[PDB]
Amino acid sequence: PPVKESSFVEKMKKTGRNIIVFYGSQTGTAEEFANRLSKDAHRYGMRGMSADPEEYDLADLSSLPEIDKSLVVFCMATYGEGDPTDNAQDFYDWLQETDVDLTGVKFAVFGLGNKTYEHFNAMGKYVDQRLEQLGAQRIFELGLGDDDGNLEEDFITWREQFWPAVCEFFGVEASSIRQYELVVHEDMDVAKVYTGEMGRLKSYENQKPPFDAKNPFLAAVTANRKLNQGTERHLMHLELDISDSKIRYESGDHVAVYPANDSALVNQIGEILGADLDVIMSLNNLDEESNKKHPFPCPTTYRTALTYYLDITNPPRTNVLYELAQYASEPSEQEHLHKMASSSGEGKELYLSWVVEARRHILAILQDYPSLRPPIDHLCELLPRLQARYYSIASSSKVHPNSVHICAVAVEYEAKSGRVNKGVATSWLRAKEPARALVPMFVRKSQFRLPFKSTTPVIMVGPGTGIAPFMGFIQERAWLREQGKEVGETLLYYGCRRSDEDYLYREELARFHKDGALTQLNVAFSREQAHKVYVQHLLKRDREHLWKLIHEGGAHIYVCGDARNMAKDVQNTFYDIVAEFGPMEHTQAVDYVKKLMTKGRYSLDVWS
Ligand SMILES: Cc1cc2nc3c(=O)[nH]c(=O)nc-3n(C[C@H](O)[C@H](O)[C@H](O)COP(=O)(O)OP(=O)(O)OC[C@H]3O[C@@H](n4cnc5c(N)ncnc54)[C@H](O)[C@@H]3O)c2cc1C
Ligand SMILES: NC(=O)c1ccc[n+]([C@@H]2O[C@H](COP(=O)([O-])OP(=O)(O)OC[C@H]3O[C@@H](n4cnc5c(N)ncnc54)[C@H](OP(=O)(O)O)[C@@H]3O)[C@@H](O)[C@H]2O)c1
Ligand SMILES: Cc1cc2nc3c(=O)[nH]c(=O)nc-3n(C[C@H](O)[C@H](O)[C@H](O)COP(=O)(O)O)c2cc1C
Repeated sequence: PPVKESSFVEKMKKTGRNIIVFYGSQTGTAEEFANRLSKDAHRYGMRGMSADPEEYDLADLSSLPEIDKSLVVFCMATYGEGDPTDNAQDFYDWLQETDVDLTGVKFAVFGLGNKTYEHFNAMGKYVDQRLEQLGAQRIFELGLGDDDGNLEEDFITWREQFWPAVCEFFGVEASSIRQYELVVHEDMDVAKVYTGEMGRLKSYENQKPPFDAKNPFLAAVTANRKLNQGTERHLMHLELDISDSKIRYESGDHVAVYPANDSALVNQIGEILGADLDVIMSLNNLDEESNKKHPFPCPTTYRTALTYYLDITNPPRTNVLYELAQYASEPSEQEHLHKMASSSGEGKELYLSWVVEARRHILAILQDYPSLRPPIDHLCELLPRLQARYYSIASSSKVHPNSVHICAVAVEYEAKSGRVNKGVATSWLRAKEPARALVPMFVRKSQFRLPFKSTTPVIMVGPGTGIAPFMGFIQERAWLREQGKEVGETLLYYGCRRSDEDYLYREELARFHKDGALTQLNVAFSREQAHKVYVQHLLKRDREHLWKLIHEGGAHIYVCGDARNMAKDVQNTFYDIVAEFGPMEHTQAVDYVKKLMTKGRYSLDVWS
């Protein structure tokens, strides 16, 4: 589909670069690591560039040996269920079918994954193994970053041993540099000043299909209601009008949205830095050759950049703090910031507890290290991009073809840093009033789907907000019964804390149950009694019937929600069911369930 760029090898020859770092990223982490590695090259006398594999034809890897002392690095994150990130899907398909000989190619791979997921770092492992099979030579061990511990630390550790290994192999030997230049614009046509749009200038005001990540559709918020009964937390239900957008979706899909940071937080960053956020400007790449002309849409004001384009709420990465150290006039403070990039020792410890664990955002660090007064433009060049957030569409297109429903809990907690942290997208979404309140969005097709046959039994497990996609599933299955179709059993295993505090969609669910769309509404109230009652407890309670639906009914199992503990607990209970009724040994029940996943009968929509 995408028109590829001309050979990245030729571009390297023209720009005197010998190292190219590709990033397979869904949410920007692999992208940032790749930019860092690429920039590191310069410190070791080499010259590098980072690149998006989706924009090039990786077959040109076979020409890479034409450049002396050349090397290619892949920072690859895994996504979905042991799948490539969207921007790496093309590269992935090529690796599987090509037969190209990579003799002479030198490579290294750093994988980004999460040990709590079924297939840990599947993509990274695949690319690393495949390049070798194709004939290339590994110049450094595969990196296995784990987002469940601390991914940043894994990268640091890996990066520390990578460069020395690269220098050693090519016999090469080992000062703050800016990637962009500030150009302040005096009196310009507002008609050419970005105000928050993501792609084509003025694309938010002048909407034109097709709509997607690059060209989001600004959907009107037709409804935004509180879902939970109690006041402990704030759970919400929003309905986005996608009429006339020509966007198509199915239950199980995700809808992404581009939020705006908290304006007040943006005002304080400017204030504490003594900068005018209303200045119109551009940050242009000092490398007039790169396709990346700006770190974000330019020209624009800092206010706009800090509001729609930059992430100012997550814990700054170590390289960011490292580059800011130069701006801290107080020695001890400059020392602390500088040591955040350590692979061990008290500097690493301080980074892990004072920045990560305490969840200190950029503003917090500015306040707690008062001698740190970085210029606003450099900071903007260092902050990562503000990512879209995904939400499991909570409606069926068979019933609501022109509306996309969202079920989310607002994020707001007391951090160890002493302040209250707000979730960017949920705080933004929560404040949208139906009145128009517009939400930039797009739909990403998923593989979470109802069975094709209406008669196939369905087993849905989704505690808390994990119920989201199932509301769509249920509406659709109820729709099929109404349409005169023959629908098999539909069981919902939901869980909340108290039926009078956070029982989401209580009225809607009662209805579906009553009318027969829901064969069974099994709800685990985790806090109404002294002991915990979870969804897996209900599954174990119904083990005999569930086995029957699975073994003889060809039922489809779906799990949605917390991927950290809930998914595994639920999965283990399924192991116990299969093990007991097969019967078989645990190890065989585990195989059994894993095959259900390959056969498309055990799907997951788990979050982290
Ligand atoms: C595929 C997919 C589907 C999803 N579906 C939904 C869904 O349907 N409904 C839903 O509600 N969510 C779902 N999400 C999560 C959603 O995408 C957002 O991550 C979530 O809404 C938070 O976004 P935010 O901008 O409000 O918070 P952010 O500003 O992005 O902050 C998120 C971070 O805050 C930190 N944090 C949260 N609570 C605490 C705490 N109490 N203590 C310390 N740190 C904490 C964590 O690091 C968390 O990653 C989904 C995520 C994925 C990936
Ligand atoms: N954006 C998100 O929605 C998002 C993102 C990432 C992770 N998560 C995680 O998903 C989980 C649920 O969050 P939520 O806000 O949707 O609702 P929640 O109220 O935090 O949890 C929903 C229900 O799940 C129960 N539960 C807790 N641990 C369980 C487990 N080990 N196995 C089965 N059930 C368990 C909870 O009981 P108790 O609370 O009484 O133990 C509660 O009854 C949390 O761990 C949350 O951090 C959510
Ligand atoms: C919906 C979703 C699915 C994921 N699936 C996997 C997976 O199968 N295996 C794995 O190792 N990590 C998985 N992860 C974790 C990511 O690989 C990890 O968080 C990575 O740092 C994200 O990088 P990015 O920001 O560069 O895309 C998943 C994360 C999300 C949000």
